[PDB]
Order: sequence, then structure tokens, then C-alpha cells
Amino acid sequence: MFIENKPGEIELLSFFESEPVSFERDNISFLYTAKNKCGLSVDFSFSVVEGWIQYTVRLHENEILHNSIDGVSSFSIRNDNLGDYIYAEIITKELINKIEIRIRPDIKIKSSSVI
Amino acid sequence: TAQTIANSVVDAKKFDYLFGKATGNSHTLDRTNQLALEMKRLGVADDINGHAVLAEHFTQATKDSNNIVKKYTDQYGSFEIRESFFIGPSGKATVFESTFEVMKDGSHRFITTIPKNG
Repeated sequence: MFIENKPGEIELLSFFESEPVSFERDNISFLYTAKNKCGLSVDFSFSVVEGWIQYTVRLHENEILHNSIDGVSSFSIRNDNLGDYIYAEIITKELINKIEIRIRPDIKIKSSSVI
Repeated sequence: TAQTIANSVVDAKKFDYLFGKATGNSHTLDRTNQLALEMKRLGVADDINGHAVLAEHFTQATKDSNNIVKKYTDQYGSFEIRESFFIGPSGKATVFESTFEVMKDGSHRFITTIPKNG
């Protein structure tokens, strides 16, 4: 499944204040990284042609959270009074999954799965 | 036989993914459990017969032009999703939703696939 609606490469550049760490041609997939000044880091990646998003959170380079979401056809960068966040929503007949990733001012992930 | 696999659309590296051995990383979504369980359900063993059965099916799935359900093109290239019906040696069946890149020389490159039972 293809991610047909994604932030532009410039929008992601602003959000992560860095170009992608790496690009995989096989499945058009990108990895981005962000850190705070306390040893907390987050790896955000997605594949345009296979339709997924992944994120891993590391504290002092030890993995503490990993999430993988299949069946993404779009994700977006949104803003509220607290700052910018990556937003992704997966809607099925029975289930609604949401993820919300903030890296500024703080690294903060909010996710949910409703029936 | 082992040349049937060589002329197929399924790269040798992709057979680790098909049998649930493509462990995940930043650029690879881990579907090892799902794919391993499905191959066992369909009766496709991680042997030479198993590889040839899959190789032939995904190669043949590119030969019909009436099973393409979605196309996508960006600056990197042209890609397509194909639906294909597969019944395995166990008698259980699934529909494979497979993603290919349509190469510049016209050939098809297997990228990934998902079984959809229901």
C-alpha cells in the first residue's frame, strides 16, 4: 500500500532540523533521527511504497519503545499551541488507530487504538 | 529448477522475507511471524519445492495485466500492486497483495507481499 499523502521533503526537513540519515531505494524508505539533550532519542521511518511507519525510542542508546504501523496511506505534520507533531490515522471498519509524535519542545509520543 | 528461481521476479534476498526470516530494522518492517505462519498454513515449506512454488506464482502474477489494483509513480520510479489467488499444498488458500517496481527495462521486481485470507 502506497503512502500517497506525506509531508514534503522540506516540511520534514523543518520538523527534524536534519535531512534523512539514510534512504533505501528498494522500498523508497527514509530514516530520520532526533535527540534531546538528556540522552533521549527517537528514530522515525516510513516506506512510501510498502505503506508503513516505524519509530524506536532510545534512552542512552538503549531501546525502550518500538512501534510499527502497517497500512499507512497518509501521514501529516500538524500544529497546535504546544508545537508541531507528526500525525497518522488508520481507519478500519472495527478499529481506529492514531499516533502523534512530538520532538520539540520535548520528545513525546501519544497513540491509541479504539473499536 | 534453481534456474526457474533465477529467472523469476523474486530476488534471492526476498525469500528470507517470504519465509519469515527478514528480521526488521529502520528500513524493514518486521513481518516475520505473519509470513512464517502463513507459509505453514498454506503448506509452503522452506525447501526447494517451496521456493519454486512461490517463484513461479509471483512471476506468473506479473504476466496478467488485469490483476493490477493500484499504481504509483514518483521521482524514483514506477510501482504497482497486484492481487493474485494462491492455494497451497495444504489446500488452504489466500490472495496475495504483492507490490512490484516496474523497471526501466520493463521487467518486474518483487518488493513485498501480504496474504489476505478472508
